[PDB]
Amino acid sequence: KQVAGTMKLELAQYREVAAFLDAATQQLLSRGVRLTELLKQGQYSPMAIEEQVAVIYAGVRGYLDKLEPSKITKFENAFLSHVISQHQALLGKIRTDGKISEESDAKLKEIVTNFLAGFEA
Amino acid sequence: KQVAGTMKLELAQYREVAAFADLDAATQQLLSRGVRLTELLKQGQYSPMAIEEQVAVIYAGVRGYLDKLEPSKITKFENAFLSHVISQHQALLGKIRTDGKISEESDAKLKEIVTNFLAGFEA
Amino acid sequence: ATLKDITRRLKSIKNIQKITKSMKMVAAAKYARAERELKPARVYGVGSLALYEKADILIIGVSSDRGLCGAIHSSVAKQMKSEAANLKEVKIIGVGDKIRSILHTFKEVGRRPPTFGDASVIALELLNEGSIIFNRFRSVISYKTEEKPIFSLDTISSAESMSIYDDIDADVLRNYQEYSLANIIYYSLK
Amino acid sequence: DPAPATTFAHLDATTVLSRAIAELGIYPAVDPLDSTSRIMDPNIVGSEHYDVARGVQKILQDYKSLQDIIAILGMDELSEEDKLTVSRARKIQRFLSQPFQVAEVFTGHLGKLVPLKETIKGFQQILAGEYDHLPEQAFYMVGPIE
Amino acid sequence: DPAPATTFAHLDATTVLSRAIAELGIYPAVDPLDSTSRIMDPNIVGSEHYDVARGVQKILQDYKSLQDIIAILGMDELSEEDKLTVSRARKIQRFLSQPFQVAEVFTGHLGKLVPLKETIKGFQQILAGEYDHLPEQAFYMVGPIEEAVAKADKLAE
Amino acid sequence: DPAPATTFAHLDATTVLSRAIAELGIYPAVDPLDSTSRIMDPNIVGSEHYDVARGVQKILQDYKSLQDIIAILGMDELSEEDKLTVSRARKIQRFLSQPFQVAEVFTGHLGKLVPLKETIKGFQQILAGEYDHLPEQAFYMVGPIEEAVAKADKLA
Amino acid sequence: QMSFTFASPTQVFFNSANVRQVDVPTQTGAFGILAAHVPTLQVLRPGLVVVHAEDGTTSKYFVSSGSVTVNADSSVQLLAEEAVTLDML
Amino acid sequence: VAYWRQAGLSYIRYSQICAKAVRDATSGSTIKIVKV
Repeated sequence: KQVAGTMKLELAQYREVAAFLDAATQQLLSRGVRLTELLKQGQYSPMAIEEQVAVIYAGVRGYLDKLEPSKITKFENAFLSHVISQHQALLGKIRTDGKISEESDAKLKEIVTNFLAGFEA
Repeated sequence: KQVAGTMKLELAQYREVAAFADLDAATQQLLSRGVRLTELLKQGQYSPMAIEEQVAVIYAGVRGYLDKLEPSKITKFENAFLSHVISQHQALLGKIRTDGKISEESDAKLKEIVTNFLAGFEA
Repeated sequence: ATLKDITRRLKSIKNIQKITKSMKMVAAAKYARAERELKPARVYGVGSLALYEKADILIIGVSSDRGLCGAIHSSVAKQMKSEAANLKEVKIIGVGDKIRSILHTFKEVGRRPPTFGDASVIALELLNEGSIIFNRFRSVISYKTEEKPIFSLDTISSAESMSIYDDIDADVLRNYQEYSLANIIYYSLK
Repeated sequence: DPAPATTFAHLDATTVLSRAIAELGIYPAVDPLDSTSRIMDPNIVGSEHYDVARGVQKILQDYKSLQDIIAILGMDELSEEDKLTVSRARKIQRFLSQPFQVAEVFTGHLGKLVPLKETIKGFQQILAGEYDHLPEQAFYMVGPIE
Repeated sequence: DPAPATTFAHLDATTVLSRAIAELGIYPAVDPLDSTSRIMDPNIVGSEHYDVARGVQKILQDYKSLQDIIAILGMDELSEEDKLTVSRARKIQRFLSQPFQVAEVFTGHLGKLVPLKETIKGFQQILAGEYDHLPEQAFYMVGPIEEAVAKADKLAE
Repeated sequence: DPAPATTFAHLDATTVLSRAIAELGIYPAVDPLDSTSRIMDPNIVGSEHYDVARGVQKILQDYKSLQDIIAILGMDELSEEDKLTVSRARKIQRFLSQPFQVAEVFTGHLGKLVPLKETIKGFQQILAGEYDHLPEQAFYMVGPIEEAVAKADKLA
Repeated sequence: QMSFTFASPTQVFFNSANVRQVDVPTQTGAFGILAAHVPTLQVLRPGLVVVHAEDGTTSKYFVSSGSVTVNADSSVQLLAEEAVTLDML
Repeated sequence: VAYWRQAGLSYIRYSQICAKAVRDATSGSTIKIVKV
């Protein structure tokens, strides 16, 4: 409910200025296009709710704003495999805490920023 | 068939490209040809043509001999050219009609007829 | 005339409209500014043309590279072709790829607001009788393509009427022309 | 369509809600530029109320124009004047928002019932600027101006 | 129409033909954005085949969405990326046409049969930009991609 | 509609009036690209009448075709030669207008009867470029071509 | 009376103003134009400009380059590429 | 003759430099050359 609300609003704000300039609307476009890629999904792999959240989180907190949009699907797949393997504990708490704690926030930023730099290597 | 073989698809592609269109050289040549074949397929009423005569007219356009002629002069060229072939080259026309084909020889013959007549007409 | 087709066409023209309307707003804006930067530049430019008003003495078209401003680049093109025809030996320039396009140089015009710095580059390029064609702003709803003479010929500028002018060396003058040549280009751009 | 077309012959007023407004977070999601009354005029509601209302549509339809330029050219090409119409307007936008008693089960926040008096007043001000320094929050999802 | 709308549920693959495509001389007149198959799945035909086919659909759908702005604001008003969508989509449209053996009485061209790997490769190469230099008419009515490179040479006189 | 549509076959000449044209103030409000006659043949009306009528129809259809593509972006983006199809077609459309004796109350213009040879000359001249310098408005609501010229002077 | 006109490509300090005298930095010396000087032409030098007002206390300006023109009619035009008042240097 | 002439420089070029110097104590150049 927390990250969906943010995404709802940023997508609405994206729709309003789309198909197009000031930096503020460069950012609104850059975010919308990225949230759009994140909503893509292949068949036959429904996801657990914490996994969905970890993913939406990467986008609404801006961690993917500088990644080329065409690489987001590959990013999300590798990022998800990585967090499911090495970070089961973070997934537990996202699932459990009932709302993104200060801890998960710090942890997610750490995993994301560094996984992404590797991924762009 | 020797002269009309691929003209239908060519004309349909020409129309699409005319509407869509620093055009590249192939696009330009496609436009120059289609605009000219379009004039050549205009025809008035009540004077249906013998097949060998239709062949001789279309030859002129599909072998590239009218590509530099101004498009508004095509119909007048065609009318003058046909009178000339009918009047002085009956044999050639009879051969295309009778062989039902354009022989190697009929083709060399038409080529000089067209180019020389065209230079005159353009004078 | 099928619901679907009509429907598609309805949303798309709706985009176009949103887009063209904003583009209008930008133009107005850039025009708002341009209008200002022109008050002073016209003083500076007229002022530089004074010597020829007071003393009786190449085709250069000026527009830009972009836009849907249609009658803008056409008028300059119109008046440029007219001249080249009515004339002896010609060597030309257009400021804006658009001039090059409309005819067959310079580019990066109109996109952002022009400056003396741009003018100096054209002048400089040209040094390594002329006329300069551009649109004189009257109204938001009107402009006119004037031609301004470029006597810049240093040679031409050595004539009787200038006998009244005190100092003047053949080369204190060469510098004066060069500079004036750059003010008339700057003025056209603005 | 025949159904709304027949129905309209019997209406004296309308209340038009909008998804684009709901999605950008304002509830109730009323479009202030598309609701009317077969009878809203100074003779009826009285100059005061009237003027407060009508003064709010001009600001809104004025802020709407400046939207393109703000997004495209940047919220800076605005003249000190126009720049004023924007902050007043955005402020009026949110003062139009309202927390509903029946909405408590959703947002968890308290609801407010606002008297015509307290409503007409608070909107009359804005123009003034008694709140220019006042940020756009003591305005979003509140009841009375205070 | 009720007859064809009811037939769709009985099929595993569909090839939908269109008069608007036929009219341009593109044969076979297959609408590439309305022809479907139950086995068009990466786990069945493999990810390369699957990815190229979806990239062909995407560029054709993006070109279709721009056509009515090009026609009104002109190509110059388009971004450079939008310009590549255009030239490449228009080449891909022609490369999907093909001379059929049973259609020689109609095209004046010899028929062609193109192996699955050559089809995949030709389209992957166009999408990748390998032929941004060749004219559009080179991809029209041919078989394999080598045939378009040769037609481009022919046309260049 | 089945009624007007079935009537077409019973005719030798059809004059089709259009509301759109009437709303542009062109009277009689005849659609010049939907009015036909079985007698419009060069062996009947002679080759000059026939060639001028075909040239007028070609220029008006060419213009109609440009309109469709200018719908949004006006004539600026248009190309000078097409600019010439437009200006001529616009003059021809107005010269097709004409004040009728029975309509003087609505046009506030005396009625005019134009002889056949003069109708041909005037359209022949416009198509030849002889009046590319006159304003459009001058060809509106007059009789013969000499009246357009006068009205042009009057407009100055 | 002489009509003075001083400006840069961006700013205009004087437009046809009745000034008593003006001092300019030239390639050859630095001279004061008088409401009645013989016609001369000159190109500027980085230096100082002084405009003697109709009412004493004279205003100063700094110029990098440009031109100066004095006409038989008492009209004077001073045009500098860059022109800033010492106040901002 | 000045020093900079004889050295190839012109006057516009000269003003260019002095103008700029006053500044350091407008002036863009977006323009681009298309020589062919």
